[PDB]
Amino acid sequence: TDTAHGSGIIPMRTDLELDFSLPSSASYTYRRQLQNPANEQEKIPFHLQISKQVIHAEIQHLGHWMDGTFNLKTAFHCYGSCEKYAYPWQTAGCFIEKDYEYESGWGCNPPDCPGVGTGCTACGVYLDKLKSVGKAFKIVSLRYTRKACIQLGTEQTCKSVDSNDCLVTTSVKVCLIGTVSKFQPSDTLLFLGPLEQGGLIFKQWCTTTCQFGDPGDIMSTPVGMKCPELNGSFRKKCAFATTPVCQFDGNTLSGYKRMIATKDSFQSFNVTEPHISASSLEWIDPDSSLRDHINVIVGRDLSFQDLSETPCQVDLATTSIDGAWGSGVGFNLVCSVSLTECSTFLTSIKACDSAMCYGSTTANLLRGQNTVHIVGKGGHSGSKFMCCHDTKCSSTGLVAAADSDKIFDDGAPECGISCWFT
Amino acid sequence: TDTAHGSGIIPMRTDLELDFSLPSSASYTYRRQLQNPANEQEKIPFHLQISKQVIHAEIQHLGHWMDGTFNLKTAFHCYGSCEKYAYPWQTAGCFIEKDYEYESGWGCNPPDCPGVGTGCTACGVYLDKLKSVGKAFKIVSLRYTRKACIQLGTEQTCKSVDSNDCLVTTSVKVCLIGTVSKFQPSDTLLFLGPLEQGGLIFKQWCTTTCQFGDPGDIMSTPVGMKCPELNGSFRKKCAFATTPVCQFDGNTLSGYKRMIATKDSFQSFNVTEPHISASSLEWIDPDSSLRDHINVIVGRDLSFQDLSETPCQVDLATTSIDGAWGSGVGFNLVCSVSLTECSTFLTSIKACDSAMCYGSTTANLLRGQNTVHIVGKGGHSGSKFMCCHDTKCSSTGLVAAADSDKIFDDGAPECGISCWFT
Amino acid sequence: TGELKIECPHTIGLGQGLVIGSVELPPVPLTQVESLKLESSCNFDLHTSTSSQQPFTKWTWEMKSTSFQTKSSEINLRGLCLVPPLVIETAARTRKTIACFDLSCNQTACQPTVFLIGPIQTCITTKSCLLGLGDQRIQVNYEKTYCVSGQLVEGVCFNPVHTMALSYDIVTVMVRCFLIAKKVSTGDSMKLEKSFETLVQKTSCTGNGFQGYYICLVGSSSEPLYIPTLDDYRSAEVLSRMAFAPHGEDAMRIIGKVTGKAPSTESSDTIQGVAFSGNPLYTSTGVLTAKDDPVYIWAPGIIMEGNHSVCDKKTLPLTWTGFIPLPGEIE
Amino acid sequence: TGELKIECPHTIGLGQGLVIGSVELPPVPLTQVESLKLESSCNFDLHTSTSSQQPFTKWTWEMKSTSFQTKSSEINLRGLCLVPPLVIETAARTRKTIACFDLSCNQTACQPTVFLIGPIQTCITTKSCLLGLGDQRIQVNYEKTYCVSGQLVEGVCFNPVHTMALSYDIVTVMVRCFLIAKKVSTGDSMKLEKSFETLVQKTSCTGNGFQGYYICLVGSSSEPLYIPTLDDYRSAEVLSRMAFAPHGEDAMRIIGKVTGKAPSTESSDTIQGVAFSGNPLYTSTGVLTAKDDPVYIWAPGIIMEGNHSVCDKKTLPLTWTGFIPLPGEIE
Ligand SMILES: *[C@@H]1O[C@H](CO)[C@@H](O[C@@H]2O[C@H](CO)[C@@H](O[C@@H]3O[C@H](CO)[C@@H](O)[C@H](O[C@H]4O[C@H](CO)[C@@H](O)[C@H](O)[C@@H]4O)[C@@H]3O)[C@H](O)[C@H]2NC(C)=O)[C@H](O)[C@H]1NC(C)=O
Ligand SMILES: *[C@@H]1O[C@H](CO)[C@@H](O[C@@H]2O[C@H](CO)[C@@H](O[C@@H]3O[C@H](CO)[C@@H](O)[C@H](O[C@H]4O[C@H](CO)[C@@H](O)[C@H](O)[C@@H]4O)[C@@H]3O)[C@H](O)[C@H]2NC(C)=O)[C@H](O)[C@H]1NC(C)=O
Ligand SMILES: *[C@@H]1O[C@H](CO)[C@@H](O[C@@H]2O[C@H](CO)[C@@H](O)[C@H](O)[C@H]2NC(C)=O)[C@H](O)[C@H]1NC(C)=O
Ligand SMILES: *[C@@H]1O[C@H](CO)[C@@H](O[C@@H]2O[C@H](CO)[C@@H](O)[C@H](O)[C@H]2NC(C)=O)[C@H](O)[C@H]1NC(C)=O
Ligand SMILES: *[C@@H]1O[C@H](CO)[C@@H](O)[C@H](O)[C@H]1NC(C)=O
Ligand SMILES: *[C@@H]1O[C@H](CO)[C@@H](O)[C@H](O)[C@H]1NC(C)=O
Repeated sequence: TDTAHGSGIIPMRTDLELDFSLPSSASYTYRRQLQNPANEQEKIPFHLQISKQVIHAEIQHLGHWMDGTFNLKTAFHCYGSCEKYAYPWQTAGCFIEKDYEYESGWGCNPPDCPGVGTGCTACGVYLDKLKSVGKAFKIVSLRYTRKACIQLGTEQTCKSVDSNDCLVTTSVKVCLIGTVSKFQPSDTLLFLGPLEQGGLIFKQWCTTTCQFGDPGDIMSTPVGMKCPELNGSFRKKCAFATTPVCQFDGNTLSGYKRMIATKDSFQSFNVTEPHISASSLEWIDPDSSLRDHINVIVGRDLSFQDLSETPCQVDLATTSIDGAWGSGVGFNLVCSVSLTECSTFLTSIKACDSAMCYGSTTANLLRGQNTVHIVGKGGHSGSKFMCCHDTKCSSTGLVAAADSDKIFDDGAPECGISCWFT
Repeated sequence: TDTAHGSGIIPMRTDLELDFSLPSSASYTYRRQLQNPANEQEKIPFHLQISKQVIHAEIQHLGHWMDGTFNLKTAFHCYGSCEKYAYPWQTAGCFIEKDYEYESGWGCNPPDCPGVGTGCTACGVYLDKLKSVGKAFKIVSLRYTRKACIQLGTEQTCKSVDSNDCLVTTSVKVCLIGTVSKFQPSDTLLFLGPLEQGGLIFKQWCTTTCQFGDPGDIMSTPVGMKCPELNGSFRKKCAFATTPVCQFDGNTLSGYKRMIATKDSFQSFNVTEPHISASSLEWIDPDSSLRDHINVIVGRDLSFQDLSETPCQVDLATTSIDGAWGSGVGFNLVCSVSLTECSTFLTSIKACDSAMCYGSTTANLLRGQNTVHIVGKGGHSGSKFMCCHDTKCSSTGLVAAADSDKIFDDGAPECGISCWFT
Repeated sequence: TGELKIECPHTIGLGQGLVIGSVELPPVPLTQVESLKLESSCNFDLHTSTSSQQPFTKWTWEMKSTSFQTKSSEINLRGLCLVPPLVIETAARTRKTIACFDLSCNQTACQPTVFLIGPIQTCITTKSCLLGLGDQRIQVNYEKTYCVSGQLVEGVCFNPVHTMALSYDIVTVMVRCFLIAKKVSTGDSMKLEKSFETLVQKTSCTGNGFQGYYICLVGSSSEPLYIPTLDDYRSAEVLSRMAFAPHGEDAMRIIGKVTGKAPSTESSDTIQGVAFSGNPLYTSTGVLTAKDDPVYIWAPGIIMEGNHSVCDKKTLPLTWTGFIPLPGEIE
Repeated sequence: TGELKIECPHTIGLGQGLVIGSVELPPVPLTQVESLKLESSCNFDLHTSTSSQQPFTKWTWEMKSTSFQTKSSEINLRGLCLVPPLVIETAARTRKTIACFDLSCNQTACQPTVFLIGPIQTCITTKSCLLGLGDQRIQVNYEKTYCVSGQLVEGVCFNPVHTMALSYDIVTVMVRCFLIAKKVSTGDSMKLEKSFETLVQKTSCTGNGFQGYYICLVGSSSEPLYIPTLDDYRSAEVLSRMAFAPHGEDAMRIIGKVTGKAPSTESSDTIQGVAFSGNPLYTSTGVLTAKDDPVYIWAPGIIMEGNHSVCDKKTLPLTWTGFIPLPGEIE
């Protein structure tokens, strides 16, 4: 018992060229039936399956981003020089010292030390509580790959198409030419927590002249610590008959603190299925912010005679149902697809009713029995859902009671207004 | 004196994305005027210039293709063995010998030598008149590059965009993603004469099992000669009381002869501006049989304030004309373009009249006077041709009496039927 | 009233953890320091060790007209954080609470820092209670944690790695450590300053014989961590941070180098440091590294020498507060 | 009537070029070979050298019952291509035409190959004319070339490189060469077979004393090319093709090895070769390489030894026809 739920029939009078713009986290399923222009009853299946985008980024390990606390201390001496004694800030992890050597007058002098031009006033800015807050990587190069499978008549061919490669067969050619990317080289990816949580994108990550407060000021490189300088100047505040204290009118908040303050002003990104090594970082972008340009061309010299002997026979039967026919609940259909006269055959099964088809599922069937699950949403009260191939469907169906990041394009003519609100 | 011959004005409410499919031997010129959505009178020029396609093919030098003549000789001996004496064919360049050692009966024996099982009949197939007919190269890898220049407001940026690279600026991004190619790896390019004359494409170029008649049978490799075997078998034709002659029922014509016979059954190609080295072969395909997919995107955060201070002023004046206004003869116009307040500015001048514009010429002007030639075809009897920028044109024009592999796209509204046959 | 906050976990778990909190109080005059007694109204079992009399060499400086006169004498203090061996290590089992203070002093005034350590069961028995020190009242507040599996660290809920093998997120946590005097009869296993010297020295120091160790608590609650535990990554981290910040991690005016006799009965100088004035910043208590038998020092207005690269006249602090990065999971 | 085609260039040009053509005629019986005289009705100035009497050793084989009997004797031939030194080299200046034949023979019959060489001016004076040889008439046809700058080679118009320095298309052209006997008093500059031996030998041959050289014409017209000219790429090419195809480049039945005495007055064998029957294929004339003074051989039914790798009993052919690749431009 078959029903008119076939695929788009395309006569091969001329070559079949196609251009695609695949989103980042999207898998395409384009299938038609190429018709011999010399015989209306000679048709061969053509299936095109393209996977998601795999982003391969050769990166440079920048290290760990450290967060510290600002501290300032002052050290006064009556006689000697500033380069004679030691100070507790000189032994810290990061420290910057500005000393007023031989600048002991009398207005800044304490009640002790009745001398002029003989003392020393050293000021030390150091950072404590250094703790790692995230990991930083720098993009060196980018590479985008997609896995494509074709099914023409009885032939099946698969390949991982790169930017400098194409899946070329005797009749079909699939090329990957362009890629619009959110990421580009010389960018800095910062992961605050683990990888799966995503991260942020920084462009002006300081490398040579880092200051306290800039993104990347304090870094825990594998060679050692890399401390920045300060954004400000020193000054000596003093009163009469008091020890001269040291002031610093500059930036006090660290780079991580300012980043948390204005985190909304930076670019965010997510990752899925991450794989990081000592040289690369592979992941799939789920935000669908990248587009790949794919060119497919099928010549009209298909030789319909060679692709017609012993085609792939497919039988199916609906065996189980679970869910509801309401628009929003969804139902799950189980099909027992039996493939014969072919070792492997790439096609797709649809869950159809008397009128429409509310779901599809692409699967590479093996010679024998195959269990296929199909998800669907919609239907009416008396909708008897069945499993369906191109034209042939199951003998019986089942009835129910009371997105997925896949794209299906089979060229089937959808039902008009007669199937709306019935 | 200006006239409404402006470019396409595009309001920047949203981002400007574009997809291009450039032919092989084609240069594109896309220019518009991006308008500030907050001020109708704030417009900045946007120019996009893309050069022709440069095909870089890392090749393998196969050597020279040799052409020879088929020859067969026979040598008979009464006593001894076939591996005892020498033959004149053994010292040739290419030779294949099949001998009937110890097979001397009596029906094939001459009037002399009344013996049985003691003679020797050697047969030698050799090739003479070996002369080179062409050079062969084998494609190992392919690479396609295009040089792109952008002009946005007062900024100018150029780069050679590869397949793994993009011209990325603060507001414009140009990427090269896909390339539909007539050539693919493992192909054999054969040049009969010099490079500029073009060549042929061979797929089944014999490498391991070469036979006389196949493309690539006799090769003059730099290491030495590489001789093939023969497509046939030997036999001994003999009569009573006569010396046994040797026959060869096989292929006699050489590989070059058969290639000349069925030359029309092979793929041909042309080259322009060739550059060959010990490892590569660079050329531009003039047949326009390759297509490059380019993605251009301009963000709407153009900051029209920064790109408005001190724009590029351009003055022009028509100074010479030469040709006719007939549809087919053509005319050449000379313009004296004066660029001020900018060091370098990329734009294009058009040869327009009261109604239409019959030609254009893109040039990167320098600060000062610039002589620009513009070719045009068309016009009427009273057509006073003038030089024109976006809006401003020259003060006067000139009148005449009695393709180029460039593509121009400025978005200007062409004249309707009012300019046809007037 | 000061505030001593205790962060309470949701469960007791594996039994051997302690809670810890601490607060630095306002300055008291020096003359009052010798009278300071910790009082408690809390419903816990105070360990009596720390409130006994404990002999210190007091080392002080005065301006003179290098420009300094120093002097020293032996006095008895009480209530300081001189914890005997095993007391902290077995507190979870004994159900004893340790409450003691350290002193951060200039010439004229001291800020006591009160430390409270005790069993996690205290979190069941107690919401708040009071300690007194001289004329100051301290409100201890036991507060239940925002987190489900860990502790609130830098405004983030964190659980550190637990396995004994090698395998994560990284969070910086507070560590608080107490110096414990502990001798053995034979060998160098307890020569704590030798451990520092191997980490930060070029050449061989002759005589750094102090015998003891640090016992530390990590974050607001943990099991005790013994320093040094040679194959423990956290011990290594604490020791390295100690070696670079020997007075702990977190205006004071430096005057110059001073020396003195500890104990005061020594004929020559056995200690050095840096005299300062202004606001006390570091703790003013430690032990000489040179003597097997601990010589305890209280040096108000002097940062006693703690640089481990020096050979002579150096000290170890009685308490030490710093931060170490831990690998784990943020949740 | 045979046909001897001369391809005529559009211009004379630089003055020193010659035209050349050749044709192989049908078989004549051996007894008639000694009577053969070239006659000419052509309007050109025949050089008289080649029609004089020239002494050859005739070397022949017969079946016997290794299975061969060979014999030899001294006879005089006329009209063969034994060209004196300078005759071809200066023919453009002297305006002399050389017409002579070589012989390709089996035991019973010979095919003469007639060679005609002469000044390019003949192309102005002459459209066609007649040569006779015995009972055969030969039609010489002078035909103007399809090309503008070069010569019709393999159906293609070709012009070779002209510069003396090093710098193209590659075309294979015919070369025809004549052996010239020329002695010097002192040294090895004219020892032609030594040149072959350096190119194709492992070890040292003792006695290959023939003194002479080849003079060659390239294509249908060229200046004479002297072999060997040591630094000339074309000389190198001709010599290498000679070394691999010593009887020239282009059913015959091989019978076996034979030896003989040349001249016949020698007490032992001085020559070897391979006896054959059937259609004559190679020329049957040459010179012994062993003697300074040329010993000319005519060996009908025998391919005389020309393999340069052999040391003894070998020969050089009187004429040699082959092909070499030339660099140039196809147009
Ligand atoms: C050891 O450290 C202690 C504590 O850090 C320190 O003693 C304190 O010094 C400050 C300032 O030197 C004292 O502050 C005073 O507080 C009273 C309280 O009412 C104020 O009225 C005073 O104000 C006057 O003085 C200021 C002088 O600059 C003026 O700006 C102001 O307008 C007023 O005229 C005054 O600030 C504080 O009382 C003491 N604290 C104690 C506990 O005694 C001490 O100096 C350090 N010792 C050494 C030797 O460095
Ligand atoms: C030296 O070379 C010469 C020339 O290549 C060669 O002499 C020639 O031999 C052929 C065949 O052996 C002779 O051909 C004959 O021609 C006459 C002309 O009318 C024919 O009638 C003959 O035909 C009969 O013989 C054939 C035998 O197979 C039959 O097939 C046929 O039907 C006829 O019965 C015959 O073919 C030719 O005449 C001579 N040429 C000359 C110039 O004498 C000679 O054999 C070679 N010598 C040696 C020793 O090898
Ligand atoms: C810790 O002590 C050592 C040894 O006294 C100090 O090291 C010296 O420091 C000065 C200046 O930094 C150098 O010129 C010397 O060469 C160092 N000597 C040695 C032996 O290392 C070190 O500076 C002290 N650290 C402090 C005061 O923080
Ligand atoms: C030319 O002469 C040489 C020497 O007689 C021949 O070389 C010998 O050839 C045989 C078989 O090819 C080899 O086994 C010997 O080792 C060769 N000897 C030397 C010394 O090279 C050569 O074959 C002859 N060429 C012919 C008859 O064409
Ligand atoms: C990452 O995923 C979260 C999930 O809620 C989403 O809100 C966010 O927009 C995603 N990031 C981007 C850059 O789209
Ligand atoms: C090469 O150029 C010639 C010029 O006439 C043209 O006829 C030919 O078609 C070109 N080759 C190809 C492959 O288009």
